Amino acid sequence: VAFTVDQMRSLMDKVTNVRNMSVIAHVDHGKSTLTDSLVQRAGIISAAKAGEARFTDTRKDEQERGITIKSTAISLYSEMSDEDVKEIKQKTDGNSFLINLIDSPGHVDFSSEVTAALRVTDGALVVVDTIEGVCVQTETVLRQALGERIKPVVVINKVDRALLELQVSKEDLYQTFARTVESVNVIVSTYADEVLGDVQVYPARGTVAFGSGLHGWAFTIRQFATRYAKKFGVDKAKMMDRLWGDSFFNPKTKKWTNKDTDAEGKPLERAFNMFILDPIFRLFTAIMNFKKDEIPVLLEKLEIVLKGDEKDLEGKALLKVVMRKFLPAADALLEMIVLHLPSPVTAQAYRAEQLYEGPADDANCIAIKNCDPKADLMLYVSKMVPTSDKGRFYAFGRVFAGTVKSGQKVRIQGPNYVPGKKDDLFIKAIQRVVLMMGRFVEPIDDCPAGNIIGLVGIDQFLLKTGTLTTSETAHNMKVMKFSVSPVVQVAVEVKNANDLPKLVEGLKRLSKSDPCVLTYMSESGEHIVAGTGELHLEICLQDLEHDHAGVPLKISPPVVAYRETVESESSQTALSKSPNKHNRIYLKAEPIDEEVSLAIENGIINPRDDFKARARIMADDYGWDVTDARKIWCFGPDGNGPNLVIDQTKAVQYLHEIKDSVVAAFQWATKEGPIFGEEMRSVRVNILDVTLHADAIHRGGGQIIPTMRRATYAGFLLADPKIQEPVFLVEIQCPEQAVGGIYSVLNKKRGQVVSEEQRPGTPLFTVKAYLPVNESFGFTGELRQATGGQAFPQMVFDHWSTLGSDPLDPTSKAGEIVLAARKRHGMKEEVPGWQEYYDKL
Amino acid sequence: VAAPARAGAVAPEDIWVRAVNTGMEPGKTSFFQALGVPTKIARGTIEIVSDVKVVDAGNKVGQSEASLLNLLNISPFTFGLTVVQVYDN
Amino acid sequence: IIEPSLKALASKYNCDKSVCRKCYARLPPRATNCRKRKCGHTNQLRPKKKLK
Amino acid sequence: KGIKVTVQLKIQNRQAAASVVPSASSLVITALKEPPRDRKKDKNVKHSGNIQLDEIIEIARQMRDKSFGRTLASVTKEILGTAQSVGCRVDFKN
RNA sequence: UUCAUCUAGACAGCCGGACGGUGGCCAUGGAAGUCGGAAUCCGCUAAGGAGUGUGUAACAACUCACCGGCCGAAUGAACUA
Ligand SMILES: CO[C@H]1[C@@H](O)[C@H](O)[C@H](OC[C@@]23C[C@@H]4[C@H](C)CC[C@H]4[C@@]4(C=O)C[C@@H]2C[C@H](C(C)C)[C@@]34C(=O)O)O[C@@H]1C
Ligand SMILES: Nc1nc2c(ncn2[C@@H]2O[C@H](COP(=O)(O)OP(=O)(O)O)[C@@H](O)[C@H]2O)c(=O)[nH]1
Ligand SMILES: [Mg+2]
Repeated sequence: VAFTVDQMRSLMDKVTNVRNMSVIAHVDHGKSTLTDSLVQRAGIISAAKAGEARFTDTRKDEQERGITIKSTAISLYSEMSDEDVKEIKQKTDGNSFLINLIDSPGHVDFSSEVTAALRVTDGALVVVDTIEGVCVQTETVLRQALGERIKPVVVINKVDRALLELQVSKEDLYQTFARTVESVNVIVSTYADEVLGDVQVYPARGTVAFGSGLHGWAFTIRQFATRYAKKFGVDKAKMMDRLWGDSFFNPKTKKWTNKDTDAEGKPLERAFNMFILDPIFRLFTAIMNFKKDEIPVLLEKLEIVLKGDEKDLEGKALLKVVMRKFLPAADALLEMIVLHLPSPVTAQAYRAEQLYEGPADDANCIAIKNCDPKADLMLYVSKMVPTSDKGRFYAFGRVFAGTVKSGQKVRIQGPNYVPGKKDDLFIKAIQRVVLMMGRFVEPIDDCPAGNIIGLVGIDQFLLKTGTLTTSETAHNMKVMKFSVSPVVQVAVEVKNANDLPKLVEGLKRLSKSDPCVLTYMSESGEHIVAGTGELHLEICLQDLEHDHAGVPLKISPPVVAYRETVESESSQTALSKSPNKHNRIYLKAEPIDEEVSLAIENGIINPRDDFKARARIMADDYGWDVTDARKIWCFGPDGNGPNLVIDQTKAVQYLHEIKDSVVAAFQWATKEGPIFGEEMRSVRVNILDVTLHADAIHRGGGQIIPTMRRATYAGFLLADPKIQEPVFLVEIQCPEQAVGGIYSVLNKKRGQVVSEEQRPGTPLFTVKAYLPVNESFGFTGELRQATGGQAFPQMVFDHWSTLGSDPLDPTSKAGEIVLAARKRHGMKEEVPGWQEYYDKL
Repeated sequence: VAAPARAGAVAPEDIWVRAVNTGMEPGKTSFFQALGVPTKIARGTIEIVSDVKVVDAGNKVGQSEASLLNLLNISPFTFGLTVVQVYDN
Repeated sequence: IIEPSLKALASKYNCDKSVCRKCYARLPPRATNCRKRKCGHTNQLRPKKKLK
Repeated sequence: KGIKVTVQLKIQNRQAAASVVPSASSLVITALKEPPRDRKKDKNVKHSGNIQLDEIIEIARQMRDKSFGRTLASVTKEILGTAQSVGCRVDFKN
């Protein structure tokens, strides 16, 4: 149907007349092709034009490659009779209905668009298969919308390839789709909330459908239950009840009996495959073998229209023509959507709460709850929707409770803005209110509570995702979720150094075009990128090479960096001198336990705090001597790290003047490291003896630099050469039907498991694990391949534990890494010892 | 008496069962799929919504069938080491 | 798609074997002597590596 | 009680939990033994024991699953020692 | 070539169970008979090894074991040529 803005906002004015939902799935289960047939049937369009076929007008260069990354809620025009709306438990009225349905690409490792489409709708369209049923990945997306609270609607798609490329049998096909139900009775029973109670979907009430995309056919139980309820003398709700379970009509005793046994023991075939699938089975061999022995004559036994160009074709293309006519696309689909998948107004009765979080019974919260479309504007862009206009970025959001207009100066706040600040709170005037339509957007003017649409010119200051509030007391909603957490790492730095400014601009532009992505800098000095999946990352990277940045970018395996530590106490007091042989600094290096060394970098012990009150903290409870803490000079590296300088001397009458000379040289030394070239950790210097010669012409600056240098250089080598390797923290949530598959990954990829736990009785477990920084480069693939995509790794950087090998040892782990680290600089290929760094007469 | 049971050795009496709740949390029902029985969920607890005539009384029993029947506490080898010959004073 | 106990009798043919450690030949589950002579009769048999 | 390889049976009546433990061989070797055989031992391995105790593990065998179906103290005259590398009591076990 | 088990009752082999203490000493994120090492026992009978492997994340469960019906009565261990 060809509408205009008034006809749009007409059905938009009607709150109970809008279907706010997306599409939960298990990968390529006819979702993109399902939506293409809906525009060709009656999908609302603009003030002109006429485009109908398949793909093309839903995906673009994604058409030549092959994928769906644009998940928008294209609203359509429904034609639901007044008799259907006769039992709908909503305050909806009319004939002309709206359908705010989002595309949403099902599969895992991309649950980014998935968790963002759930954060803007009351329900969703689940697409399971006949050749797969309710498997691992649907388990993922289904249990996902249940720990989010949404209304479930099933469509066992591809029953077309289950009777053409294969072909099933009558009553055996009963338990096929009845088993897809017993698999749905598993996801619902555990992950469904007590707030919705009895919600296990049963096509015994018209909740589960039957369809195929290239066939243009959409079937719902309620379809022939109503086109036959009257032709039997049975109740409409009791006719579909005697069509699932104890449903055997007898064309002999002519009664809908419970038990299929008779006064002999002979059975009774299903009246569902006797009045609904019996003649339906006749339609199979009807065009499959071209049996004109029924075909047109059987067409009247079913009530179908035979029009010219219909019998003008042949074969399977002919069966698609009567499939889209026996069970029309938009007709049956929009049917169950306008049936048991509500409008924001009647479904937010449970959704409203978990949406806006932080304040118990908040003021704007009760407004979003009862829903007030002219109250304090409550909006949340779950993920901006940028297009292809040289960088024309838009914002994808749910207008909970409130109106938005063209030129409204609203408070565009961010997840960092909390009532008592102004940070990310860029109260800017919106240039224009946008109205997205499937894959494109056009100019509109306003929208109310319970709608889904966008905003423009907000991109200039809003980063990642943003909440739109016009009320100041407004806190924010829940900061999304993501039980997926990015676990991909790459050294994505410049391939052409002349355009480095373009990389950092686009790194944010990646965050700009992504639900969850880490576009930070390397602690080594390169530009690190972190994605959800390998497939995922890869894509956004070529997009970083064409527009986002636009020029040659070289990706390399994640360049690493660890800490330089000591094992036992320094062997002997290391004596040092100047290139003069004048000033002589003698010292040692001692061990700092985790709780006190980690406490240095934490802030418990910080240089930007007086050494008197800081010495009290250490002395009194921790157990760090008072005079030793009132003697700590510098915190290497720079001025706050876990590599101290505690002076334990008594002589040298000129120590007080060049105190910062020892301190500043040490900040330069722990920064550009000895064993390879990076920074140390948990090593505190204990300077015991020193010598101050002639004037300051020999006491300071560069004369003192090669002194404090070889000082700790020789001391690190004496305090025992070892290294603390960087430990990662990943909590993988995966079903008990795959617990030992991840355990295989552990007994192999260093099983430093913090501990294995979860919730005795539930599916997925909470697998706490300690894993090296490099022991995680590809960890994503092995986890899911070990035990299906049932594994869900929660990434973040943890602590540093004991590394077995030794830095100065060329063939052992540590040494091999260090020797490979010096060739990473492009110079020296050896480990110089403290023998060539100790001082004697 | 006492004597519980064994699996996959004999198929003696006809396998019959009633339709009420077992009360077990949702788990071993992924095999109740691939097998084919009328099941559902009673507010979480695993409830059989029909009296099923599983297998026959005179065939080869196995691995899949013993899993669901051992969860019901059924014991077909209802017998107990008893007597044979008799002798007294 | 193959039934648990029905897929069990399918293993009694292409799973329950014993691979020769120099011939590879497909032989019996309790067999301990080769049937070909490209090795002149041997006993080096490891019950064929089945699935995990 | 016992914190290493100790069997624990949790019998609940829909929110009314009742505590009953099988008192494993592990539970009893710590049951009558003094402090160096009860707490402070995790970094230091427990393989210490020889001193005689007598008929007191006769009552302690009444707590270690009485599913052995014979004579209590006569069966532990083997159990505590060859499986219990902590305590040797009366040298007649092994 | 040396060494066993038995005809008023053996073998390969057909069929039935497979005990507990015990989820054993520790070690445990996790090893309850089956990653690991040391202990490698008797209560009781026809018998059941702190256990032959598979398979478990660990359990569970199958199953080698030991033990009873069937076995024709012999051929098994081991090497020599
Ligand atoms: C919130 O998202 C987080 C988590 O995914 C995690 O904390 C991750 O850790 C990255 C690293 C952090 C380390 C410390 C902070 C000191 C050393 C740093 C690293 C380099 O060696 C180790 C891990 C992996 C990265 C190497 C590959 C360069 C690090 C880096 O940021 O450079 O960082 C992103 C931004
Ligand atoms: N014949 C037939 N082909 C299908 C069906 N579903 C998907 N396909 C094929 O899959 C291709 C792309 O499907 P896609 O849009 O990726 O499915 P989606 O990932 O669930 O959206 C189409 O070009 C079809 O050829 C179906 O039900 N019937
Ligand atoms: Mg697609």
